[PDB]
Amino acid sequence: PNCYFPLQSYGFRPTYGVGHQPYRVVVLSFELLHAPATVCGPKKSTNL
Amino acid sequence: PNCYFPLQSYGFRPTYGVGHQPYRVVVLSFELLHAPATVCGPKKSTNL
Repeated sequence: PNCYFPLQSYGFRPTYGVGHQPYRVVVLSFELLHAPATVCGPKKSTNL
Repeated sequence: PNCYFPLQSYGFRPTYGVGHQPYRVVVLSFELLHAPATVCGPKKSTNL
């Protein structure tokens, strides 16, 4: 009582509703600044 | 494997959750241009 654990279980079972299903979320946080780039997508280099 | 059918079943049963219930959706796409009109609502024609 009135002394509660901060974190509770995210318990998952194969049979819930869609809103209760175990969604796997990953978030990609681009920077899009202008510092020397490292992760460039494909695109193929043409000549000069 | 890696050869997947584009379209999967929308299987419906009388017992799902509301988010999984068979919602019947119809959309009505008005044009609201100005070409000679055809679908005019009621409104009753008064005289001139």
